Amino acid sequence: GKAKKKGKSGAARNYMTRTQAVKKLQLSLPDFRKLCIWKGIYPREPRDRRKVNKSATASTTFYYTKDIQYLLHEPLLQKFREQKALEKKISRALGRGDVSNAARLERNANLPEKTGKPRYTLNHIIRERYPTFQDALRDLDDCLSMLFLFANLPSTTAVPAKMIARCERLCHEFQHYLIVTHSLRKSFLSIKGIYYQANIQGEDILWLVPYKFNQRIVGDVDFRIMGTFVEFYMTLLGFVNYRLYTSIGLKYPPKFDQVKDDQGAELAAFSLEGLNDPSQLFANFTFFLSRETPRQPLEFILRAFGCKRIGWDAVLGEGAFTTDESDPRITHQIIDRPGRYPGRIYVQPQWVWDSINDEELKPPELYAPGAQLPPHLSPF
Amino acid sequence: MVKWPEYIRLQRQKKILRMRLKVPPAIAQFQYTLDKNLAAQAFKLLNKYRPETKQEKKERLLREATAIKEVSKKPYTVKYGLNHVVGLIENKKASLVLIANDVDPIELVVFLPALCRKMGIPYAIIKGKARLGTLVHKKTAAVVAITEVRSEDKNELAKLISAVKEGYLEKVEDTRKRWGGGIMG
Amino acid sequence: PEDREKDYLPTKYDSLRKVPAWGNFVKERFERCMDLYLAPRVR
Amino acid sequence: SKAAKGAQAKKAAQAALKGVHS
Amino acid sequence: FKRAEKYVKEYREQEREKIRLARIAKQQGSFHIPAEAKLVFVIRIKGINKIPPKPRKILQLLRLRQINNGVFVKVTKATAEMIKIVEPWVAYGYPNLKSVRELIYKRGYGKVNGQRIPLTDNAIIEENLGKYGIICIEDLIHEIFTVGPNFKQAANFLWPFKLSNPNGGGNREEHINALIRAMN
Repeated sequence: GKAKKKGKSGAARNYMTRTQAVKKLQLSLPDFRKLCIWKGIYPREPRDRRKVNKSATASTTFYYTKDIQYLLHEPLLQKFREQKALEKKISRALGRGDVSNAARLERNANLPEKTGKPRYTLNHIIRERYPTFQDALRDLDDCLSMLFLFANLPSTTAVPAKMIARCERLCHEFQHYLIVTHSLRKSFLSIKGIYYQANIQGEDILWLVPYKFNQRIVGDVDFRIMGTFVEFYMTLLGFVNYRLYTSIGLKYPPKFDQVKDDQGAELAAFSLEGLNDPSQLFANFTFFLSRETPRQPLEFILRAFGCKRIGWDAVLGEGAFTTDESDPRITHQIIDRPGRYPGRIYVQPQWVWDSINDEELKPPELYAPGAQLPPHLSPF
Repeated sequence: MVKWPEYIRLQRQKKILRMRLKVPPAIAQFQYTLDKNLAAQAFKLLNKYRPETKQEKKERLLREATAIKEVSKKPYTVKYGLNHVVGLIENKKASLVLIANDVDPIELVVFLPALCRKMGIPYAIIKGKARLGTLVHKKTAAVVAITEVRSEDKNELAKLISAVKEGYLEKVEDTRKRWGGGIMG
Repeated sequence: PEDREKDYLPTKYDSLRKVPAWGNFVKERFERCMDLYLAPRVR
Repeated sequence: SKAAKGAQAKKAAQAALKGVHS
Repeated sequence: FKRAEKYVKEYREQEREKIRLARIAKQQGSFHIPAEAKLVFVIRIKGINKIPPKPRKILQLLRLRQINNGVFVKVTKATAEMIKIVEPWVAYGYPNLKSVRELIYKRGYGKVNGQRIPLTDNAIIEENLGKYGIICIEDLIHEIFTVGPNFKQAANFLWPFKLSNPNGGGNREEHINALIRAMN
């Protein structure tokens, strides 16, 4: 005969609200949001929000108790604490007039604007969250989508320029992996941009790139959680790239020189050396893309399926073939305009896209410039 | 009404007691402190002549060690430490003396203005022992002194000395002898 | 906006140079991010 | 008149001597 | 409240700028640069608070007033004299292809009817200009880089660029690329 209270037992132990979770974790709201954005804790639903707490509202969010218990027992809490202490030390050095001690403390801080590397060490969290590689590919879908957009996004205070350059370099190394291994299968372009579907180890990955254009970020957007997504997915894509390059035997990281990339090499800047149906499409043909065409996506598609020689204009980039139109070596030239060499064949990028989609070499006469183009299809 | 904590009340009542009693002249002279501009000029010179931190000292010593593995003049710094500065004043080596105004055992510095007056060294009372501390890379510093400098700013030091002896010493000259505080009125 | 069952309508274009870039891309992309971390998942 | 001028002069003197910040 | 040292500093800067302006106006404006017309990016930096009338007139003719504004400018004798007048406020030099390409792709806006829109469509820029030969954004990219007759209208069309403030990143010929690299 023991009297037990209804409030203290049942769903009250199982779910804890947001306010009590932050109070028990004893952190600030943005730092708790960073910890949840890294651990992947999602608020779920209780079966009865009435049985959790007495003062309850449907707008309020709950959390799993064992998720909070996992949240407490992390090495990153001590990292939050001594990094905030180091911010106190660098502010002390700035207020004390010691420039050299300030330089030493900011060297020790590893602050992610002069480096481009993620601020914290995220090896163990991504090890515990992803036990194997196909889950890493499944989240690499969204990770690589985020990174391609971010490489085409500008820089602000919350998103500096150096890790944007690292986004660019890492995405380009991934593209070099795809054009080496021919892992890309499907490519569909649109008013979003271009979606690409590639198979890796029997797993499909879909990822979207917008066009080379000014994107407005008007409205109410938070850029700090953007930066958290950034450093998370630099960690994931760097480790995925290293694993995949070790799987294929290619050395990582492959070298790139600053001179030709500062001349605009783009995909030709990175050199890859082998030791430390896709191939039959464009096996031995000659490709040139003109000054109007988007250079990055068609170069990605052409190199992805083993086309041997693709060239472009001198102002579109550096590190290509001869830019003269009078050269008789080029057979297909991609143009979209409102020369006329007889041996050279004038085609449009819709012809390239339908040849890639159908794998049946849709004809250049039906996709000739100066005429209304017959429609294509989305093969998904 | 509401109740204040005890140590806050002790702090404020120590304020009122130290400002509204009949303070002796040796302690009442410390309420007259340098202005903002003259303290800024003096701290510009003393920031030119700061000592080295631990990191710079070990870095320099490592440099000499590897230079020996593979010529100097006397260093000129701001002199600090109470007994050291008192010894410098007594031997007439100090050129300018800056005394903090909030030394909690104030006996450690009450004789210092009179000592500087007797030996003839120009002195000034500054706001903050923590300010003098930042200059010498310590938490606090009861007193600092400058004795001699490099050539390229000797004139500047001289002007600064003249500045205090025209800008602080004669404004203090009559009120350095009088008792302070009181509730007359 | 956001009153629609479907967020896109097809628009015919004659060339790739005629295709512009839709900028709310970033925001809707941004939208789905807090989806995966603030819209809870029900099995 | 004269009181306003005296108050402004005293405020300027306090700004010159003790500074403006805090 | 403003102190006397500010007044004397201000006067010293104004005086030094006055003698410097007299020196450049008296001396024949010939730079040590070949007579071929070049192209230089110009980004103006904070410096002297009070601007003399001839420098503010040249900066208005080169449309640089707001915070961290940049503009491409030709190099002939008159423009060399103009940029030599406003040297302490501006920093200039030869840009790179990736510099102008990335700078217009991240921050490229247009001016029409006295108002400033983002570059959203190529149809927008074609409605804005029409008939001088430009047909897309890559067109004004290689019009900016490769020299041609259509510099003036294209430069008048583009709003100048409001680059983000850096966190620590005379005349030089190649360090400007790292500057705009960190300015973006």
